[PDB]
Amino acid sequence: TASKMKLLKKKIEEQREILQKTHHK
Amino acid sequence: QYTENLKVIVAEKLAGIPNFNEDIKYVAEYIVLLIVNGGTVESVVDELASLFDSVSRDTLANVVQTAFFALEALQQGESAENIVSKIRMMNAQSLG
Ligand SMILES: [Zn+2]
Ligand SMILES: [Zn+2]
Repeated sequence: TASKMKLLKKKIEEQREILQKTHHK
Repeated sequence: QYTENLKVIVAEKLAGIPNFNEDIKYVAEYIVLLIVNGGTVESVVDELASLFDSVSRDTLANVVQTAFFALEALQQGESAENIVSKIRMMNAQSLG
């Protein structure tokens, strides 16, 4: 399950970056 | 902003899924981010289904739809505490 959690963390970080990119505009 | 409240609401909903062995807080944050970034019930469900293969599509759709309905109730002025109380009631299936 360690692998799955790393994946979810990576996906959360991707969404945070998308949100930031939207705010900068 | 409703983001912090929605995360707490989604985590309560997730807590009611039997044998859902996952870090509820991170799944809740993921769902809320997908919604904030413009996701729809279907795109969010599809992303969750790929991540969590053991949970049925209808169960996942139920969680996501709850998130959208709760966001609307928050925008309509309902308190997060009241929303959480209704979710606890649905999870327990009891008036008590
Ligand atoms: Zn689909
Ligand atoms: Zn409305």
